[PDB]
Amino acid sequence: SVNLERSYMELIGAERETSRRNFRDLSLRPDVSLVIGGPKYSDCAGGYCYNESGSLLSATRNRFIHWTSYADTLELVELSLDINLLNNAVRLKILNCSILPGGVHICETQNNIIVLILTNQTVHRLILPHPSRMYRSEIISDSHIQSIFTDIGKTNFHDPNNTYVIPAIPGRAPNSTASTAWLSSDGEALFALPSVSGGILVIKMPPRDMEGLVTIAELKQSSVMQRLLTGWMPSSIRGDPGPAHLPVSLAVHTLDHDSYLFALCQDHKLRMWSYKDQMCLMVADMLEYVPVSKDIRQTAGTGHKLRLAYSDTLEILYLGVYLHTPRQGQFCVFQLVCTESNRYSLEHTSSIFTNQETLIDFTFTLSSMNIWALWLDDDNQTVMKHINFERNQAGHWNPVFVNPLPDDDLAIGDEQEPQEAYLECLFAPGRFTIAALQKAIQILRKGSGRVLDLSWEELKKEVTLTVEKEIQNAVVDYDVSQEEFRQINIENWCKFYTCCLQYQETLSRPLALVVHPNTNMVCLLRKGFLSFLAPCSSVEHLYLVPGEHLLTVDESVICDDVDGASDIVSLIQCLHMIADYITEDMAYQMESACCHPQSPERVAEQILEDLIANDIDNIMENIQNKLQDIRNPIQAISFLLQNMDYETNMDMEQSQHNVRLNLSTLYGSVTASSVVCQAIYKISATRFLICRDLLILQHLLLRLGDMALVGAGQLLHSQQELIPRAAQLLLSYYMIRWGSQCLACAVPVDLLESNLQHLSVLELSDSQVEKRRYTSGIQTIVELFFEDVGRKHFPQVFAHLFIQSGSSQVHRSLNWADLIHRITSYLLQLLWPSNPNFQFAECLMRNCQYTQLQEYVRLLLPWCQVNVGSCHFMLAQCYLVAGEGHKALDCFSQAASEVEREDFLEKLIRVEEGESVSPRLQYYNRVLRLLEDVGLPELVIQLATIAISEASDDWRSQAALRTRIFKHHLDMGHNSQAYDALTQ
Amino acid sequence: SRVYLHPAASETVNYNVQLFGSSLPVKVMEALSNASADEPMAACIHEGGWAWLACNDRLIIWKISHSSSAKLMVCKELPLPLSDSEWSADLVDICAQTGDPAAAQSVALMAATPEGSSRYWPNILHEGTYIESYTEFGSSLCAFVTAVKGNSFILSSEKNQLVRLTPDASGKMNQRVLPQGQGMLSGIGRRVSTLFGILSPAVESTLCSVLWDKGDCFYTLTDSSINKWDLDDTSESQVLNWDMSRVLREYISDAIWGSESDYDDIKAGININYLSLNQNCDGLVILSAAWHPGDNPCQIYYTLVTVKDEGYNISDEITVEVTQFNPVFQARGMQLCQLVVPNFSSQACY
Amino acid sequence: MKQDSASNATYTVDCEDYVHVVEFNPFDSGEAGSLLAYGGISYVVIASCRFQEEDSTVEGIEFKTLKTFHHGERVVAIAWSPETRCDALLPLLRFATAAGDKKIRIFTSDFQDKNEYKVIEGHSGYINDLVFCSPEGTDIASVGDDHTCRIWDLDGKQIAMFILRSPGMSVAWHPEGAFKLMVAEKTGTIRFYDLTTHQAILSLESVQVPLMSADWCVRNTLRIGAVAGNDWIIWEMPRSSYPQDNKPAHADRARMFRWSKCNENVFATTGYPGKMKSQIAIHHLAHPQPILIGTAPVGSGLSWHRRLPLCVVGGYRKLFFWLTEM
Amino acid sequence: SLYKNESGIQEPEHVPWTASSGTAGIRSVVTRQHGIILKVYPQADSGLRTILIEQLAALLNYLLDDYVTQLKSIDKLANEERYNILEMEYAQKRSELLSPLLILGQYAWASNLAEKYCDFDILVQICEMTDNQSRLQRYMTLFAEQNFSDFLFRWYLEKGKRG
Amino acid sequence: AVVKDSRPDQIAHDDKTKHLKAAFLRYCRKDILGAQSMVDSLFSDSDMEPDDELDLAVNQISVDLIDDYPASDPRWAESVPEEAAGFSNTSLILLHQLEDKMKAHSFFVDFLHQVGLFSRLSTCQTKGMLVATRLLLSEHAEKLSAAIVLKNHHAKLPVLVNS
Repeated sequence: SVNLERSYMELIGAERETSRRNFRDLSLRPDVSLVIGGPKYSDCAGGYCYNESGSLLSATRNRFIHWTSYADTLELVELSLDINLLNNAVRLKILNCSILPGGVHICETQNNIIVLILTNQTVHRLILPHPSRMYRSEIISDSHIQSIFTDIGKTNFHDPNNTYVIPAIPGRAPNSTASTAWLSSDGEALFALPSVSGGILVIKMPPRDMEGLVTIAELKQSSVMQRLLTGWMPSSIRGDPGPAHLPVSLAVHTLDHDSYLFALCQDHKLRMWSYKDQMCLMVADMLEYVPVSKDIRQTAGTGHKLRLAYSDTLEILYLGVYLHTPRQGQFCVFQLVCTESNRYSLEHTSSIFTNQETLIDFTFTLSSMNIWALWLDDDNQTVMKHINFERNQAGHWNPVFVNPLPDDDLAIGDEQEPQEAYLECLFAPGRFTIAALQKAIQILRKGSGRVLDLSWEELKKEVTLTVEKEIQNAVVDYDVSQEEFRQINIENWCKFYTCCLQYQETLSRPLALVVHPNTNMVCLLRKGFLSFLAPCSSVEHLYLVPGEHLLTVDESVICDDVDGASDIVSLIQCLHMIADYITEDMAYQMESACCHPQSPERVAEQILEDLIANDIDNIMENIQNKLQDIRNPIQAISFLLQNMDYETNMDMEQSQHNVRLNLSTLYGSVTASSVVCQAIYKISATRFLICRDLLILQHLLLRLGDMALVGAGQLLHSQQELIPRAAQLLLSYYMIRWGSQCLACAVPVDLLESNLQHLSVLELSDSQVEKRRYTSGIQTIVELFFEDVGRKHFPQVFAHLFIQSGSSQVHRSLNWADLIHRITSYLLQLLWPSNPNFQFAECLMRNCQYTQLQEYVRLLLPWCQVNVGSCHFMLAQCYLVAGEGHKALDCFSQAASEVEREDFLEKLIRVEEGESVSPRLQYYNRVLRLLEDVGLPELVIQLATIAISEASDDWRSQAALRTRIFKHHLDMGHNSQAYDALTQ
Repeated sequence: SRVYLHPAASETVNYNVQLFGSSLPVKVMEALSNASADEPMAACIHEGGWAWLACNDRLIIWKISHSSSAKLMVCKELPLPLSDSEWSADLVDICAQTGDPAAAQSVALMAATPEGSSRYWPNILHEGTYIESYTEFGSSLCAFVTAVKGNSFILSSEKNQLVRLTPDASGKMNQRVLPQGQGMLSGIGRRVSTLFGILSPAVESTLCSVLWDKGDCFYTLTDSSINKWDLDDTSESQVLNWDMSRVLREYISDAIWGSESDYDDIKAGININYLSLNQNCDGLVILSAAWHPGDNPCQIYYTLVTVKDEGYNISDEITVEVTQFNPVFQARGMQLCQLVVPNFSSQACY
Repeated sequence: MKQDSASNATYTVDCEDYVHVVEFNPFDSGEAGSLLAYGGISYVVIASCRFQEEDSTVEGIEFKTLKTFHHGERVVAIAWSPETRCDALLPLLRFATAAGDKKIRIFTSDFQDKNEYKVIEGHSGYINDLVFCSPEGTDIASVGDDHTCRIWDLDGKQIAMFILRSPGMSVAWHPEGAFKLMVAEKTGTIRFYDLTTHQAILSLESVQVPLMSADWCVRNTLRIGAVAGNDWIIWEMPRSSYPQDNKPAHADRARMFRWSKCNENVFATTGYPGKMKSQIAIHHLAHPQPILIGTAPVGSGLSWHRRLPLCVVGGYRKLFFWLTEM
Repeated sequence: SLYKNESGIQEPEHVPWTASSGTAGIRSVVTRQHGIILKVYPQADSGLRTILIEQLAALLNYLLDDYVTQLKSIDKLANEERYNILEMEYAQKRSELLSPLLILGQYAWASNLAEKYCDFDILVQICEMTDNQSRLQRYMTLFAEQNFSDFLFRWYLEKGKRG
Repeated sequence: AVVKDSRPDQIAHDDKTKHLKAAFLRYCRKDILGAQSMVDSLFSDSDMEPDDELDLAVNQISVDLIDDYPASDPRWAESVPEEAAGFSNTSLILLHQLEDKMKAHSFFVDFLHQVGLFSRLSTCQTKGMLVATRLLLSEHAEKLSAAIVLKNHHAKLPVLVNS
């Protein structure tokens, strides 16, 4: 049973540049050191989401803070999604004690933010300025803004009453990782730690009003009176506890004026202590709800976890406990309920089972009852899942597909070319990093120097340079042999790939998790990076979710009808069977056949014939049996095409500038751009294989027969009509995936301005100067197109989305689940082949990338039917800029021959067509002035003689053309040609 | 048609150097840039398909496996424990029993600090579950950590105190002190000889090398004798205890300086130290270094003592061969020139 | 006040229309003189060019046109066979021509009495380049905007297809004869196939965007150079792709880049008028500055002579022959 | 010296307009003005030609002074390659501007204009292509500290003046 | 009291620029005490830090000065709805306004040099790129001088300059 929960996907963010924000360093020198003799406390992470997020004029807007601690260093970074915060990275260095995992709490007050951090033997209370106290106004249309951190004046760590030292009595046992901190109802700061004898040590500091003296309390099994009464007798439950009652996990709950401390020890005894009474109250046994096993006592030393969440909608506190067991972990949920004597009690809710993987992190958002969990298993497939506790007793756990790990085998040596595959895999985004590439550059260039902070073009440049330098250093042969060359290449590129993969895994080493309960988004803290979690589409989730989870997922969320849902499930199962039958060599052959100028239907039928000839596992028989069991696939195909088809004809809604309507400040940040680009890349990479498998299955069904199913009257024609559309969509998505996986250049803005000025001097159509920003890290053609189009079209996209859903004003809670879908739909509408807008060719011309333009043209030609005249005109412009005069003239002629049947040419009025005469003559005069501003008197004379055939209604224009031909003949010194032109 | 080769090894054609389908992470490069190999940084390999390096106060591990076109390896930044007199990778060992490129199914960690507290990790990729055990060392200093079958660990202190740690199905760690040799001419050796407790009149020299043989044998080379143990799953038996404190000494002396007349006065000075121990098709090979402080300059002569080993107990034959390798001696702080052997049935020694 | 003077007037020839493609002979094979085949708007003039350096009976510069063809569109690429003939009872012409009609015509004229051609299947967009990939003059290699190097025999049938990941921008055949074919992909990678085994025997891996042209030494398959944006970079293959010779060529965009057929360490680059006039720059290996630099009207089509260090440039109705150093 | 700071925070990437130093700007305007004025010299007398030559020399001297001021104002901080490209294109624009004066003549005026900047090859060639040895002698005596001998030897060897 | 410790861009930088402009106007109108009080309330002179907020504020002040006119000037008589595109002494009024703008820019530069914020002045963000404050001030001064020369030329030849 499930309500409304789908699988998620991970996207790499952390902006896009290679130069991260500077870290303001602060070293704290206490006096006491940590105590060893137990579990480790290093390598931890935490986060904090602002509750006042959203809207615009309030306090925060999609902002949060996170921190990562290792041994003695602690990096605290404040990150925003809609904007980029400058100077928001602090680096605390505590050479004495070490920060405990989960001992950093953050509270808010209508004056400041109080950060309470605990260690092994020290406590610190830091005061940070509040965003609302530091003013709040976002009226000026700006992209970057400053954060709350500025210099040494914003941070403070003085006041001995605030940095109190833990006394030796009773101290703190090092055999546990427990530490909590909170603020009492009276304002006092209370820090609770596990005691050595088994009790609880409470350090109490006065509120922010007055600064008195720090007090120490020892919460034991009973009060001081009972302790003094039972002092002359051995008592472990009503006096002084023993080492077996050492709390491992701590939680707190305040009420009116008192506080209840829930301590989970290693003996599986969740004890409850009072703050004001200073005694133990209810001692419940947690082994009654979980299976009793002897393997839990060894894991309860540090593996047991406990978290709290106080929902104010009903004023109820939920405690989520996790018991670790090498056979299988256990989850438990306990709700707090009050009675009639100021004594809260825990009641069980659900007992969710867990695998033997080590729970790295777990949270539970009570705004929608979503329990998210993150575990580390045997292999590197770090599991990220989410499920509800008020639905099922076991839970199917909806997964979160992490970033695509780098592939294994690419090309075996002495058989194929491995260097091309290695370079393609290295350039494929979402599995490698610019830092990894730079470190590989430096390790292949040797020396003790550091090579960092470089553009993507120079990065790949130096990559190739040092790779071939190592190749030369390795080779000393005199006769070049194919086997030796391939061996050297595969060894060098394998070393490069393995170094990059090792650093990728080291960076992807998980630490914790961050969930936002306002705008609904999840953040994962890796090694110095922050990835985001996004919900996938319905078809993508179905294709990425196997049958084991599809059987548990209900049919109410897949489709509106049970029959349609079952048909979609069977279709997805057949696609998965085709996918697992297709190997790596088959995928490479399919990619080669799709790249080769052939027909998509012919390639699909050839692949189908090959699969039929190689079928010896009855997988095609099972696929045919599933197709026969399917009742009606027509509505399923219709739904799949409706959840994909997006197109808007004409160009009556384009906007190349930011409309000043208090909307350009929404999104537009580097983090949001990187997240959107990664999401688009993942969507394209999945949809390519999805459409390939769909076309293969459609061809298989057509070859089997469309007359042996229920309702065959509208099945034979439907497939015949949808096969060309399916092939067109597959080709379009393959081109989109190629453009997303391709690269670009990272030249400065000065080069772009110089190229634009040169094109304006040469007078080229569709050469607008658009100002934007380049990133110091990776820069691809898709990223450039996005940052150049969407950054200016957002004032229109956001204005349309505000009326489509949510609130019309700018203070609307941005629903990311619908925002990503709207962005994908708009991108599909803009990149659809049925729509014009040839902005990619103009963006390539303004960058002077003839190779990239040719690579785009050779792939757009198979699926091109509109704007052929504009494409030929852009090709002529590119050839004229390059040097191919023959190709330029041929493309100019073929574009002038077809000028009254193109959407872009018909939309571009009063510039190249119409104006004052016929559109043909207007285009002829435009090309004439283009050639005149470019040069070449012979080409100018040729274009003038061509335009003369149409210049019949303007004797003045004809005479001007004659005079131009005359002066161009006189320039080079052809007196005979000049006289011949003058005599006419 | 020769394969890939090394720039410095361009003239070598008999033995070809090839990448093992895996490299090293960038944390190793960063640690080397912070403090190059000229400082005592210790690197170790594990035939299960892994390698690690300890430097300054941090440990870095990485998987390696032969691949025709690369694969997938895991890299972790394991922080070294505190209160350590010296940093070395000989204190952390894994028990990988796989040969697949994804060799990460049965891998564990055992960190031992020079004190008496051991940290057991069920896996390198399971951060959050650690077992803190207390060995029989009150304040002694550890030295080596070996991995034996059954996922068991063997800790050795500076005085060669074999402590076997065995993990249970629940997560507990069982400790067992091995008998510190029985000998054949000294006193009682069957009793336990544990530091910070009682003593026993037996051999207790400093451990020099350890070799875990795949034929259910474990060889330990000190500075006076060689001890061969058999460790199954939960049972240990000292099968061999060959005293070689004087016989091999005079053998190496006669092999090196076997032409002088004042041998009785020359022998009293040379301090032969058996540094390496390996197993090959010929049996057991002990590499030792000898030098005379009274003869300038101090020339380090290397001697290989080979004994016939039939998979268990070694024979009575002894072949001592003196070998040199260039007059120069490169050192990362101490004179290091280690001998390695791949398989236990190959005659190739590097 | 600096001054950078440069001209282009060594051997001037006034043609008829704008010249944009010029070729010569890659390797020597007897013959009797040099052939000139410049393409214009619609006329192809095959002539026997003999300068005053080799022939003593012709003063200045002259040329005898032996063939005049009228094509449909404009000439795009011309490939000459490495084993051509010019004497022994009437010359024997064997070359190939590709234009904007997406077709390739193999012109074989025996005793200047016949003129046959086979309809060879072109590429997708426009034919980028084509050469004669045969030590005797038979098979032809053509690359275009379809990343599919096509090897076709003289009979007119499909012989070999070599797929790539990027459209081929420059194809060339070894004039000395080593069964090697230089093929450059617009992605910076330059692969080399072997006709004896039909497999890749070498492949350059140096991603560079954008790119204009590339060429290798006719006497050594090790030094390979390319041109990009405003500079030229020569490296050693399969040694190092590091810019062993990285020098700026022109102030504007480039056009082509060729090597000397007679020399070994001499190459040439031609630019395009982007703000003034084009630049023709002759460079020598291991030199921070070019050994020759001249200002031309417009640089289109670059080739080299196989006997004497002679280069040809073609602007609007003008052909400039230059004599460089040995 | 009143508005900007000498040797301070100067970004070589951005160049101020109006009084610039490089491509575009008023350089194309000056080039077009010189090209238009060039159509007056063939239809003028000796006095008018001398007056026009003096006016063009004064204009070129003012332009050179403005270029020197802009070069001394634009400093370097962390864009060495950018500053090198800027100075290269600035020298190229100088060479492109130096054309109508060399086409007309007045070698003495051209030398007096070019002596304001740090140049040697142009002076050597303008003293070698003419029959005025006193100009070369005074240039040598003025720039003897900059090794005014290698360029002369190179120009004598290349132009066939081995005698 | 007066607010202090602002941040670049937004209403904080807007109010900081407005306060600095008010202090400059007071210094021009001879209110030394008020100007010093405003300077001390904004940014103390003993704080030596390259403030990007201060750089952006100075750039915006220079932009407003070159795009408008300071207080206490005869330009108010023309700003009052009386003229549209021409009047009587329009040329003289425009020349006086340009001279007053140049004098105000010089006075602001002198005040910055006196308070010592010119050393903290580094660079900012203009047109999506990094341009130095000194280069921006030099470009503004060059544009003001060119506009003054254009007005002086229009005072004699009106048709061409107007076109």
